[PDB]
Amino acid sequence: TDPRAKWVPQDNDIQACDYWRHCSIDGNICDCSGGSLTNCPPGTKLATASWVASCYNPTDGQSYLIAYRDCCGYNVSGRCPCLNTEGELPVYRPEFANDIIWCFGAEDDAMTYHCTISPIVGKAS
Amino acid sequence: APQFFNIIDGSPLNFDDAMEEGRDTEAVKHFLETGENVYNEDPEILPEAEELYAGMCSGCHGHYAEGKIGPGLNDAYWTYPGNETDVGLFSTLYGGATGQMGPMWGSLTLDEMLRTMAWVRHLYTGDPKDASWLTDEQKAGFTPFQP
Amino acid sequence: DKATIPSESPFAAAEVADGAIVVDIAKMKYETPELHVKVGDTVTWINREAMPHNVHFVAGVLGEAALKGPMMKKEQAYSLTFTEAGTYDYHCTPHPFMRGKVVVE
Amino acid sequence: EAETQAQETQGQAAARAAAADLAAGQDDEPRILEAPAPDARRVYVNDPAHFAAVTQQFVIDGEAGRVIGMIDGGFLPNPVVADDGSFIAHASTVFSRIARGERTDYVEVFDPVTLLPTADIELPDAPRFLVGTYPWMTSLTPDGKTLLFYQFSPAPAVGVVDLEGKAFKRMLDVPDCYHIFPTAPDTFFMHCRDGSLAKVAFGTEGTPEITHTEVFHPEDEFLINHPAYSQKAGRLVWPTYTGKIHQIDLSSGDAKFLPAVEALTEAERADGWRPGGWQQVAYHRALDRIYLLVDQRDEWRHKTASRFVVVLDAKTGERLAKFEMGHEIDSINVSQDEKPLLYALSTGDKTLYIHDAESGEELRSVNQLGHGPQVITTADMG
Ligand code: HEC
Ligand SMILES: [Cu+2]
Ligand code: NA
Repeated sequence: TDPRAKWVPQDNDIQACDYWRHCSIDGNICDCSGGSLTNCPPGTKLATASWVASCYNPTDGQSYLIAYRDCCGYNVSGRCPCLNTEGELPVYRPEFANDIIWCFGAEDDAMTYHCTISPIVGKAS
Repeated sequence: APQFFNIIDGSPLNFDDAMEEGRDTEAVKHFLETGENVYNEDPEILPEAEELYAGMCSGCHGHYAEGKIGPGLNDAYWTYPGNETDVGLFSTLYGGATGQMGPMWGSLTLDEMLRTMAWVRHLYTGDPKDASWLTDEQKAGFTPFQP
Repeated sequence: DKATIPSESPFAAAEVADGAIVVDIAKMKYETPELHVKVGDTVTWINREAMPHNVHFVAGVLGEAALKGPMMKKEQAYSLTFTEAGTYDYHCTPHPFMRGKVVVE
Repeated sequence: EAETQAQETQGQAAARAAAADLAAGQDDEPRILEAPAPDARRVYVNDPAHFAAVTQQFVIDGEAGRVIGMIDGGFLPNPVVADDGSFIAHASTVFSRIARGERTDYVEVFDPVTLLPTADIELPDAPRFLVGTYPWMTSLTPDGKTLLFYQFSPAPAVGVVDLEGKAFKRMLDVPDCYHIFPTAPDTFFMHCRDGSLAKVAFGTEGTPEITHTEVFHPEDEFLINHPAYSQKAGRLVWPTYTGKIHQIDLSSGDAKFLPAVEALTEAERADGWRPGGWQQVAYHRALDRIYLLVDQRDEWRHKTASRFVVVLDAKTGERLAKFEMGHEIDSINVSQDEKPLLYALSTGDKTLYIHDAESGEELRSVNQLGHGPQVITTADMG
């Protein structure tokens, strides 16, 4: 598969980089290290802040806002790495930037990156 | 014909309290009949509309309606949804909202309210396509406000 | 010290008392940038959009430690009761450019 | 594991010498080597290692295509290299228990020949901005005496580290702007959210002087995170997502905006060509040329590797050449000498390809460069 081709979302496997909710994920899928699609693995700290993206759901044809919160306080998982940038903007528009380690708000001031979750926070445009 | 209700308790607005001066203009008559404010983006009245806003509203809503001790009025969000329409905006000014945002019929003539409203619309910073209070021609020449 | 937390976690906006002091959050901004209140008053922030937001006071503003309020989803609220007179600045954690101010008198 | 033709020649030359030395009666007496003196062909490759808690930097002789040294770093370190080759340093982050526990942000300075640290400066209250590595989020002043670093939260700020006195000085409050481009011992520019540049003049004490330039780009024109900046020429080269290039001349001390030029031809843009990668642009000061990583791609695949490099005259915008790199390239940079080398780093191959910047021909390569190499740094010793 051509990495430069238009990204095509699917809604049948969350551990694949083309799963629709990962349209702007950067890092590793938490489900591959003991977490789940929307939950952090045991022992890690859940961040409250994050960058977001409007991802298109091919199942119902609607676009949802995904909040890419990170699970922190652990070395990077190394499993299921993915990097998508649908609607991703430069660092001076941080609300949509995904190179930033979105660990702010995590307990114990944990700032190391382990993995990213893909929870829906609302309907988008 | 538009329905003019108090945005808080839904009771009918009473135009009998309106000042006798400034209820005759073509703008007011057209508005009360269609709910359309012909002063929007009207180059001829904007200068005065700005002065009206400056003296009566800037202290609370900011120099450019960006908000201050009172809420901003320059984007697509409205505490009272009906304010996205001029009938609703008018109703808010005439009948009042809550707190220090009370009825304006004791200080502004019906015509002056419409002129003040036109300046608030002119301060809009959102996308022109989202300005449903503007006609197609008006949208064509509208540019989001900038200090 | 200078403010108390009525609720640690955000709650439904529907639960917000009627006629309560409210600061709406929409279009990447605190709609009322310079709110003036009196000692004892309880201010409530309500997020009106999908984009999550919170209030954040750096260390030394409301106490010795900073106050990183919880992130609010659309239609969620969070309150703070100010008990000391003064001016309190705050911002949104993930969006440093979003700033607000509460003036207690 | 897999030898490149370059390391294969090196390995053979070393075997030949060892065998001949043995035959001639020479004995082996192990010692610690010193790296060869810093020159225009030395190149540094940083490996952020896909956000791992520990990282590595490789020191490479671009002429021979040989690793001459290495440096260990913490979590997402920011590397800087003195243009005069007198030292190298980085802003780094470590934790008491690998990835958790007490955090320590520090600045480490290293001898360019022995690679031993000559200074370890702790930064109070862990102020470092942890983000994918952007060269210009940590910078050196032209005199090489001061290091400036960016803080994102709780508020925008720039830390001042006195490398000469080996001490942290103070945090400078700045507007909502990003990146740091030093133009003098006490002045630097930043790029702001509103589209303007901010000029910051600071001293040892007092609030800094901040002045804004005109807005030079619209809200819908996106400037990439990796602009190229030549401190010696005072030239800031900033590409947008579409390949349009904004050049800012800061040599006078104030921002002068040069005419924007399209890096991609009308036909290429029509055929879906767009720049893409990490360090997508490079600038050669002496030749006044711009190199940009491009390929055919969808509009939202701006961080994927590219297989082509286009070269243009920075003064006129004239297309000078388009090279087929032959590999998936993420980042590029160039040596600043007379006949420049074009460095092409592949994150996926963990290999640095070394090309002739004029013909685009591949000369040699260095593989096994960490886990996810992304940043190339060279010194302008001219
Ligand atoms: C301070 C004493 C005020 C002056 C003078 C004006 N306004 Fe106001 N306004 C004020 C407050 C505290 C509020 C919030 C009221 C509430 O019930 O929530 C408002 C609100 C409005 C609105 C509604 C905005 C919305 O989001 O729906 C509008 C359209 C408005 N105000 C307009 C307005 C104009 C045009 C004024 C000058 C004639 C003006 N206000 C003065 C406080 C104060
Ligand atoms: Cu916010
Ligand atoms: Na508003």
